[PDB]
Amino acid sequence: GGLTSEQYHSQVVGKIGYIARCMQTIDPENNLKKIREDYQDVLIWAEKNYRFEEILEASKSGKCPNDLDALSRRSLILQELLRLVSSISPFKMKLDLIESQYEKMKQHVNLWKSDYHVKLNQLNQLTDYLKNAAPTPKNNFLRAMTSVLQMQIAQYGITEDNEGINQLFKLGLHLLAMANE
Amino acid sequence: TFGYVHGVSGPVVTACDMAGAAMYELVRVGHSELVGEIIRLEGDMATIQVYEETSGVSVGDPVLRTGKPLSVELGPGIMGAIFDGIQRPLSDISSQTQSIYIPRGVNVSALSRDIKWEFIPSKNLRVGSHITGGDIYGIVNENSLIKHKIMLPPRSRGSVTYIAPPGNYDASDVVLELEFEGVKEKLSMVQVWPVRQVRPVTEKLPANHPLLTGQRVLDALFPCVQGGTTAIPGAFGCGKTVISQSLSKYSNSDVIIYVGCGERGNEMSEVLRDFPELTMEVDGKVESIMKRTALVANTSNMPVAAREASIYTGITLSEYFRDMGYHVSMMADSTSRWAEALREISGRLAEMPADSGYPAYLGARLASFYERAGRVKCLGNPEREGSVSIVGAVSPPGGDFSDPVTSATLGIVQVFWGLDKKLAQRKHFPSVNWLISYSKYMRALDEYYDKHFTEFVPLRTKAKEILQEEEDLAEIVQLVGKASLAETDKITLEVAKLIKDDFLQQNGYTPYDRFCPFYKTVGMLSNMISFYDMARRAVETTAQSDNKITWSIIREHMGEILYKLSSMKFKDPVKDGEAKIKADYAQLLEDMQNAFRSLE
Amino acid sequence: FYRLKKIQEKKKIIKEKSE
Amino acid sequence: LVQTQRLKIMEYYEKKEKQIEQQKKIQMSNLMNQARLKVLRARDDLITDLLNEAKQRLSKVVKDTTRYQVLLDGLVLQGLYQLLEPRMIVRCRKQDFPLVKAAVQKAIPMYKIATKKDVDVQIDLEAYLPEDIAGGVEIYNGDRKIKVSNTLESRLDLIAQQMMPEVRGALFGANANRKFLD
Amino acid sequence: YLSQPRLTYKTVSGVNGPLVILDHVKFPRYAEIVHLTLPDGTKRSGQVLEVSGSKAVVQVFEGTSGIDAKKTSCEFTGDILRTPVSEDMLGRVFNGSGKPIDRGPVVLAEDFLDIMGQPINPQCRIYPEEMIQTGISAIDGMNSIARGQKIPIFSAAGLPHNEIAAQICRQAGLVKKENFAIVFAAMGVNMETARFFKSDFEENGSMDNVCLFLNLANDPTIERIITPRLALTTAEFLAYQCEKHVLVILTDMSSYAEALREVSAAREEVPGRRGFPGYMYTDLATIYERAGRVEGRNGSITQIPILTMPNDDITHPIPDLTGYITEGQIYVDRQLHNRQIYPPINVLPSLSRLMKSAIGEGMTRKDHADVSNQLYACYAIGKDVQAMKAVVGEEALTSDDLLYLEFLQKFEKNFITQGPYENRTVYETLDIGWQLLRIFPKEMLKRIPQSTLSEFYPR
Amino acid sequence: YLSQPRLTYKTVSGVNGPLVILDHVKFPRYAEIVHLTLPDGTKRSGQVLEVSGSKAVVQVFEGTSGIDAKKTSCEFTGDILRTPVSEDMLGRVFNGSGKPIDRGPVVLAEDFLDIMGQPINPQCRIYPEEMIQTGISAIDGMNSIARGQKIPIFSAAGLPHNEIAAQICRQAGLVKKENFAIVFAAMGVNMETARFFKSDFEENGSMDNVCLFLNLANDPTIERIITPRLALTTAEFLAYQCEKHVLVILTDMSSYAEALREVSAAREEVPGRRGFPGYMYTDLATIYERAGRVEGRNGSITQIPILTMPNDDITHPIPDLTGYITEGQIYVDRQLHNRQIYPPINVLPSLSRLMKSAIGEGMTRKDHADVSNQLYACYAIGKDVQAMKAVVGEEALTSDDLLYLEFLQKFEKNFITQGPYENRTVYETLDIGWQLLRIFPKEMLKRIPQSTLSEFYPR
Amino acid sequence: EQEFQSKQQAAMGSQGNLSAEVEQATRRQVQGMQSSQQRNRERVLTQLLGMVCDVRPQVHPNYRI
Ligand SMILES: Nc1ncnc2c1ncn2[C@@H]1O[C@H](COP(=O)(O)OP(=O)(O)O)[C@@H](O)[C@H]1O
Repeated sequence: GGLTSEQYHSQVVGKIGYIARCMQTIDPENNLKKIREDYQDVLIWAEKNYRFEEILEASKSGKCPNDLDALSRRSLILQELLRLVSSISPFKMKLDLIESQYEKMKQHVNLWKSDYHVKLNQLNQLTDYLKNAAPTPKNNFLRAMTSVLQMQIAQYGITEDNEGINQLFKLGLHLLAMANE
Repeated sequence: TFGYVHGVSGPVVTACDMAGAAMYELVRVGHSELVGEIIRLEGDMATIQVYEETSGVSVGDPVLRTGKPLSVELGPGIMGAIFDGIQRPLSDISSQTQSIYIPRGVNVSALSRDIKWEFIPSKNLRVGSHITGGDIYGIVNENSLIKHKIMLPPRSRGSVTYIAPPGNYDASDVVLELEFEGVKEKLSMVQVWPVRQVRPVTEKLPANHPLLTGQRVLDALFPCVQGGTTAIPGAFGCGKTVISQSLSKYSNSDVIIYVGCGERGNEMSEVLRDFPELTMEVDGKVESIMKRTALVANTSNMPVAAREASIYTGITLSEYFRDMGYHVSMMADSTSRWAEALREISGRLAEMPADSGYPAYLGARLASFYERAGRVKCLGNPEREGSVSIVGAVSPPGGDFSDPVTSATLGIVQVFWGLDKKLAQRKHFPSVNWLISYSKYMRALDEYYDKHFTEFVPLRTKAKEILQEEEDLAEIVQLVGKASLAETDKITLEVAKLIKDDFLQQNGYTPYDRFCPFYKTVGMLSNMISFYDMARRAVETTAQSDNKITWSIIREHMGEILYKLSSMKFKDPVKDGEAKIKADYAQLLEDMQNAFRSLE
Repeated sequence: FYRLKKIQEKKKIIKEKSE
Repeated sequence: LVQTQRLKIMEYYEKKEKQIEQQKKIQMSNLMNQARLKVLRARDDLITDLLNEAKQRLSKVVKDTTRYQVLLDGLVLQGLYQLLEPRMIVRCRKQDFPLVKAAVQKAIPMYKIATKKDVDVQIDLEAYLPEDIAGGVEIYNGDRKIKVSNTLESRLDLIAQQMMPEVRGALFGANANRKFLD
Repeated sequence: YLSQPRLTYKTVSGVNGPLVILDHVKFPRYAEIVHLTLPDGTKRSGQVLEVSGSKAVVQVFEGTSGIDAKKTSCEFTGDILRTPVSEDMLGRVFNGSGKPIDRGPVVLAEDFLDIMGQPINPQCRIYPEEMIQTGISAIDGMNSIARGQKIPIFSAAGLPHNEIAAQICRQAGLVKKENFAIVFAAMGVNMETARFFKSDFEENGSMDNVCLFLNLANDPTIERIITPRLALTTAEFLAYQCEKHVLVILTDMSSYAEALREVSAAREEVPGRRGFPGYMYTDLATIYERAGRVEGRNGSITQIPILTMPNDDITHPIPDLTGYITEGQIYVDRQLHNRQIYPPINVLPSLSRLMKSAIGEGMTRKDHADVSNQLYACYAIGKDVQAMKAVVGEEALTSDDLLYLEFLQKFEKNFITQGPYENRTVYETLDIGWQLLRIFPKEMLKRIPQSTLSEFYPR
Repeated sequence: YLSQPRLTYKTVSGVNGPLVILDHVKFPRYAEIVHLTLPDGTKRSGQVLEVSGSKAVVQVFEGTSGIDAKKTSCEFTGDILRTPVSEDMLGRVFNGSGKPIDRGPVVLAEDFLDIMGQPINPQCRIYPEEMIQTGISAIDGMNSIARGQKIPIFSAAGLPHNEIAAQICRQAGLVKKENFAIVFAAMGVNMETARFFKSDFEENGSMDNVCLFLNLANDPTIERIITPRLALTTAEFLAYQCEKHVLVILTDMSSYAEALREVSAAREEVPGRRGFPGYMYTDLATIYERAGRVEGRNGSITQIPILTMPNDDITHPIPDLTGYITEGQIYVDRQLHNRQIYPPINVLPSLSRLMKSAIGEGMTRKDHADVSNQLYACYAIGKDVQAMKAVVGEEALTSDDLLYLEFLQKFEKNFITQGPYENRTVYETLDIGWQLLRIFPKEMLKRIPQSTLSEFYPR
Repeated sequence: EQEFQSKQQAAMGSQGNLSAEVEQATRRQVQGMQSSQQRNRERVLTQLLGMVCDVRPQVHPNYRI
């Protein structure tokens, strides 16, 4: 992190705000108590309304968490969790399984190297294609398969090596890559 | 406000009355307002490297002082466009002027303000939400290939006071207003960035993924990585421009910036002619590769002082698309031309030269330009990962790699695809010299090879061993002849000839060898190395016996199999599927095994 | 030779400046 | 079959164990680095608190007009001696203008006597210094291209950065490992 | 138009080499043209190479000899150098400075065009794809030219580069199975070369469509710096305004490069390799890059600079930078010439960068690329076999080496060797290539895919 | 201490590359430190390169981009560059200018030491006779390093000189018949190299004893002029005052020499060879000669510069003038690297001038000197035999020549070759040397006295 | 697998214990530093302010009339 002090602390403030926004989006109901307590030291600056300048001063003074490496790791964990939830949006996941997925993500050494990240990337390929895809036979088939996959992932979660989920991933991705003609 | 031209010695102007003009500030010299940049500042006079031809400029001509550095407009509308050295859209110039030339001092906008872009804001963002530099606050549907992420300018931050609703917005309409310390900043989709300042990133992660070119010798023997720095020294006609264009066409980079810094203009025209026809499949739909390619053209006869700007503009554009999470690849068509432009401007400044006339700061400039390449953890709140793979061709004068530009480049670039003039004359393209070339990313890529192409690393090692042994045996044979060669030495020589003529060299202008997927690059090598292993096993294990198998016996018995190995290259990745190619290579391996068994 | 010629020219210019 | 499968499994397990040991070593190094830097930052914060206390003490001292007049005379004369110009300007705080006027009145004759050089010193009644500044003056030459900043904000910094070795030795004790001071 | 009277200065501060220096110049204009009336009435011309305050460094084209300090009068034209161009320039002979030397009148200008021209907007530049049938087998077969290509003739002193260029002129035509206006600039060519080219263009009925710019060996050295540009400017007018197809031939670019070196040495500009200026690449590019087709205009400019490699060194700065700039090169070889092989074109160091797109199916024939690549490979291997035979002798060559040597002999005797007036079609060249390739068995032709071999080899 | 207020000048008179020439300066002090506040508030620092009356040619470390006359405020500190030094500088990362880049606080000075250093009286400089067991048999065996020596690593682009330096850093230790504190000065090292070294130090647990000075490629190029001196100053403080056995690594003296050349060319000084300043020898000596031990002290400063030889040319001015100063050189070969040997140390051109007094009985062993001499002799003869074989062929080689070739092969396979994480004690290195010498008969080991051959050969 | 899990549990427990230990050591060092600074705050501040207030105006030694 060879950022200038001003840029570094602005980035710290941004990371705190992004963690707050991710927490609000994933669990607007505050049901994910465990995760919110885990992120109390960063969510306090958003639950209690502070101006950008106040949080920046706190970060410079050391009161705020001002370690971009740790903040980036935590923000990535929460970002991947929110990505999983959103890509599963219609089929809401159970709170216990959400906590299990969060714990597994926290344990993982490097999430961008995690198989969880790759699985989420595949699911996002499918969902992003389906967002705009017109109702052609390929698009209807992909929509059905993606709905079934989303339900299965909501039931189980992407941390496991579920063979059903893996095979559905393979077939859906192959159909997506296959030509429209 | 206004300086006055004082003298003109070529690309270098002098200007009086510029007391407070900053170094590397951008000024407009002359009545036509030719763009220029201050490079030295003595007394109250400045000296300006003018990015346009200064012919006709008279002493006393106004020199407007724009209190800004040479900067690029970054925003939707870059992809598919061809700009000049100072980012003027050449297509827009042609449409506006209806002339086949580039008028001197034309001041057309870098990004069109008339197009209505489809802008969708980030869903989470709201009024009163803390946002900072590099944060993606919207996505613009630029085209089918590129979702142009709209990001806060670096060095910008504050609380959001207005985020535009989704809809059609032009590059001039305000899209995001925020406030910091009370001062309010309004932001459209376009951000202006100085080209000479590195765009910040949270971290520069190690390079760990190959930049799969279409060439076998580059993919296998001398891999490059996404985020690495490469050089392609070679005399004229060796094929470094063709390597750059083949990497531009067939590679795993989400964006490609071609910089044409000081090379032919017919090459840029050829790029524009070919790329729109070329296509890649995204989600089963064919989409042109020009939808992700951006050209920054400054041909050899265009103003010399612009070449430097070209390079910088290029890299800045790359950095912009690196910060979105795209794996950009910047092809510096010839950094030797940039070095020559620096040498000319230095000569006009009467500076003391370094080796062979180049300025004393050439190495520093090249190092600072190449240092902008690494894979990065992009700035901003959404965690991303971009890259800028700089592939910079070098043009050593006289084909001598002792050239100061080449020597300075090899001390920076981690991959060295040195091209040989002799191999080019034999039409052994790509002309890469497998002996001197090297890639310092092989140890960083074995982690990926062992899990995706587990069988490839030993094949690469054995192929390099074969080539080195053949080099030694050729040094011996040139003076002594093949009469005294050991039989295993003959097999080494012949399999090395097979590898050279039928694996390394790859005709890039054919339907089958334009792109060589890595499954092909590894299958062909596997078959040739297997043939080497079997021939060596037979010869070594029958040396003691009376039925001495030699190279001649193998060649007579295995003429058909040798021709099949030679023609392995002709397999068509598209006309013949991957499964068909793999099955045919397996069948050739079976034929080799059966023929060797029937021989022994 | 080029470096020495350049140095000689600069020395001449400096001498003129002092005069 | 047992031999090869076992060999592969031991390879996998041992490689993972080496990775775990490397991760433990890296985590240890990062932890110790963070601890060291945290202690150093605490020390720097304590020294900055000392400097802020010194700033507050100077801001108190300036209010004592009898002391501040002598200090201001010293500062103005010091700036004049540093400049040695024929025509100088003095920027001062608006409320400190009478004191700076008296200081310049005292300094001009002493300046002439000490430097044998006639001088014209004018107090800048147009562009005063910011009123938040603790005190002191700023002496510019005739054309204002050369300035000497004899503000307390500047003098404290100048002396403190030079004194830092002594402050470190006093506040946080001396170093035992430093055998030779030469 | 410029109506204000032009100022005449007798204030010549100093003279040094080819650089007059004028003082008290009122608002000097860089690159402005100046007319010097010497003391004896001799009218020379110069170009302002630099301006500084009231000083203007004027580069005299005819040389500074005889220039006086108090009596020379320099009138400033008020404008940069501009050539008067008209379509009547076709069929005329001018000296290196554009003044007629055929006893005709001056050019009644259709336009006044900047001598330096302008770089063509790369977005509007069209990529050459129309193959020219030069009739030379070594060019059509393996270095095919495209209409709108910069393809210089690399040669040496005494080699038949003039003959080859004249042949290309007299038998250059599209492979459509219309005339090529010719613009011929010559820099420092002996009288014999100029007479040869003029008499060759006159012998053929082409002199109507030929415009000559001649700067012989005894003519001013600095003027050679403008002889190409004039010519190219004319070509541009004939191509991008009159829609002609203009073949531009710049003879002895070595002389132009040496004149440029002389001027740079006079200016003490930063030298490159072997004393040439550090910007010789940029200047040679300004010359060469004035070629190719253009969008929306049915004209073209085909450049064939003829340059003498000093000491037959293809790495010399002139040929090296020319190869870096141009789109190929035709390498005239001394070894072939001494053997009396005409044209002595060594295809191995030759190259044509637009051949890849000017050949194939449609244009010419569909085996063109494969035949050319295989001929290159077999020729290179034959040369390698010759090199090895020089050491190991005849008896140590295998049967394949004998095949390659036979191919090399019959290739240099039947493909390269050609009559000075023999116009082989591209199909005849390809048939000769195939008859040579049939020396080897199919398996030894590893460049040609089996699909092409099965169809073309048997016949 | 300096109590007088500093003088701030808005009188910048010129900017030229890295130089900022000021005028009207009151009594300029040569080598004085200046603080340039740019118009936009950016604060840079520079050093007065020369003074002439009221002028002062400042040299800005961060570069002159953005500086303008009439608005840049240069405040003259009134003193030479005195860097702060403290024992807690170990385990810290600073940029080329000494400022923290590890997110720690600024150095709380234990003292302020001139970066130029205080010259040490030669009468009281101890001769280093303690061997450093780097664990690399190519260095320990034949080019041994003595604690307090200056011995660079000559290499080129693409060779593993960084890996060798890291191996020496993590394996350096005294011979067993006090752990090293590493001071690192990176000049022009790309991000990959700096990250490699930092990760190597963290992984090996030595970071608590490592002080890094990083001046990456993107960083200013005039800053690396002070980066080594800073490092060495800290080393001196740790070595001659804190009594620590320091090991100073200077990554690229080639980049430092390029910075020197940049400043020299900006100053328009009379150049040396290849444009480098005529005083490069003295500037390099002021850096190298800061190693060694002193009387009364217990610490030392082992110095291991690293050079990237341009074009692999050991006669280039940088490696040439580094050989003239430093006591030996470790030479990384491109041929050995191409042949996949590691470390690619070519023991023929490399030497250690303090090896003779560091090896022998009591220090390492009786046979060390003789074994090294005989290994070098056999290696040289084997290289000559290889050169002869390449011309005349192996069938003309005698039995002894085949023995020499076998020794060369097994020497590059067993002695030079070595795992990156394998540290061979000096005794293991000597045992390998003897196993290789046993290839020859005792009658061919001419450089080993019989008293040692009878004791070590027969085993 | 079970041996690997036991090793991981031991590593995690040791890491937690030692992180707590180093946090306590850092706190102890900071408290000791605070206690050591509180004793010499007044003396150093008095010396520093006395040095600041003692101006002693002076001319550059090189100045010559
Ligand atoms: N991969 C390739 N396949 C076929 N031909 C090639 C290849 N690479 C280069 N060439 C040939 O080399 C010639 C020179 O190409 P180019 O790279 O444009 O020259 P330069 O070396 O000056 O950049 C071209 O005419 C082309 O035919």
